[PDB]
Amino acid sequence: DPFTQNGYENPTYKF
Amino acid sequence: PVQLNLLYVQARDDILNGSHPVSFDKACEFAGYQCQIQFGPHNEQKHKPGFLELKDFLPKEYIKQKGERKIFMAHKNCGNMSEIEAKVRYVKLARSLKTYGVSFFLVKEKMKGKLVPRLLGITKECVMRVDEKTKEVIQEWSLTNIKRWAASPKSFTLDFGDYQDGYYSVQTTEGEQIAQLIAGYIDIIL
Repeated sequence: DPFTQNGYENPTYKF
Repeated sequence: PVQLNLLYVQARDDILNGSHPVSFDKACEFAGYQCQIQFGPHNEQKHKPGFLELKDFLPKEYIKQKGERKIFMAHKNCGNMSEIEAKVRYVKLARSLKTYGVSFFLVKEKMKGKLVPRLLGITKECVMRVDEKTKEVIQEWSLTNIKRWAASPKSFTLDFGDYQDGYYSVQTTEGEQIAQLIAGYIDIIL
């Protein structure tokens, strides 16, 4: 729900 | 590096299968990176002409183009770049493109003279016409510019109201699919 517009995602997740 | 690998694979697949249309010049930049990622640094003693199975490094429309010379140049140009560096670069290149994150359909338009193919792309923010060969973005309409839309089994149509004169009409069998996508992006705003 809160990730519908300014949903920036992290390319280092579980790197 | 799980998520970076997930990203790179998504972006590489979408490019390699035409989901993400890229100009030929970009196809070889991407391939150049892919060569680095899969074979390491370029080594003339090991990467001989004819060795590259182009079906695995280029979208199909471009295999006919004999671009192995171009690919090995971009592969050379990567120097001693690490595998992970090449992946970050691959993803950044894809995302730097207007076409990134855009669902496309291949449709035929009419012109002032025979029906020409054209890539019609939809996102949440707009609707674009894109050149089927060069992939240059030739017209961009904001979604709030669309008065109404309609889909036949053998056509799709846009009415832009006061923003363009004359309807935009298009030969496609996926017309109900293009419009389904658009309606869903409308629904979220309200």
